[PDB]
Amino acid sequence: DISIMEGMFAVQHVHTHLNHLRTMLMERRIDWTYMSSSWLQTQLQKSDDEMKV
Amino acid sequence: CFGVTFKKPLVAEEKTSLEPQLPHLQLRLPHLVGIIAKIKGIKIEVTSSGESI
Ligand SMILES: *[C@@H]1O[C@H](CO)[C@@H](O[C@@H]2O[C@H](CO)[C@@H](O)[C@H](O)[C@H]2NC(C)=O)[C@H](O)[C@H]1NC(C)=O
Repeated sequence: DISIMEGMFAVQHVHTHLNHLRTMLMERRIDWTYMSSSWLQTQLQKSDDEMKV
Repeated sequence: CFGVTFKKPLVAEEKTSLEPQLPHLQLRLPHLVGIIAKIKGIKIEVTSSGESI
């Protein structure tokens, strides 16, 4: 039982983030936790503060 | 060209893969089956007293 309940926590943790991603997608926004966004900072040279905008 | 500056188009990564980080509980009761197996084989030996005499 403890072996099962230890793995259940990871399922809950994934569920929370997946629900947040679904909300963001239904909201016509971008969830940057699921996307890298580090490759396009080098292709177009911008400051750290300009990338936040 | 003229006053306006032209910049190259940016290439885009086709796919991304999501591998979220998970907390590590580090429970110790699991993977302790060997102790239970040792408990199974106690093997107490009792010799009848009076059969020999
Ligand atoms: C799943 O089990 C593996 C193997 O026991 C765990 O990986 C270990 O994690 C600890 C803590 O970071 C490291 O010190 C070990 O070197 C890792 N071992 C191996 C073989 O990778 C992993 O943490 C477990 N997953 C969870 C979510 O607990």
